[PDB]
Amino acid sequence: TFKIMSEKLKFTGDAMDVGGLMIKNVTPGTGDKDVVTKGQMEAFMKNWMENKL
Amino acid sequence: ETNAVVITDLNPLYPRDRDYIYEGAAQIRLIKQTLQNTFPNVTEPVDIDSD
Repeated sequence: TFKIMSEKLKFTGDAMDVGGLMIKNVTPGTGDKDVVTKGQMEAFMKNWMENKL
Repeated sequence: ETNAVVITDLNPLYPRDRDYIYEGAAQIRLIKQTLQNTFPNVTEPVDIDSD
């Protein structure tokens, strides 16, 4: 962990990682691929295209 | 001068002034082993990025 960040040497705006942070567990904050699934549930099941639409 | 300290606990206010200081070499070993135990991985630790 320490050695890899040494070659970075540019972390000034906090993390600024070159990856995509492909891991997270829960919360409406950092968004995983479930945001798209969450969006279509809100759009179809309960907000826009409700039952009998 | 104590001996078994590996938690970066080196007492500097208990030496002596007229009796044996035949531990300064041993102090160096004690200092070195404390540093090695705390960080047993040192090749180029420029990774501080002080800002």
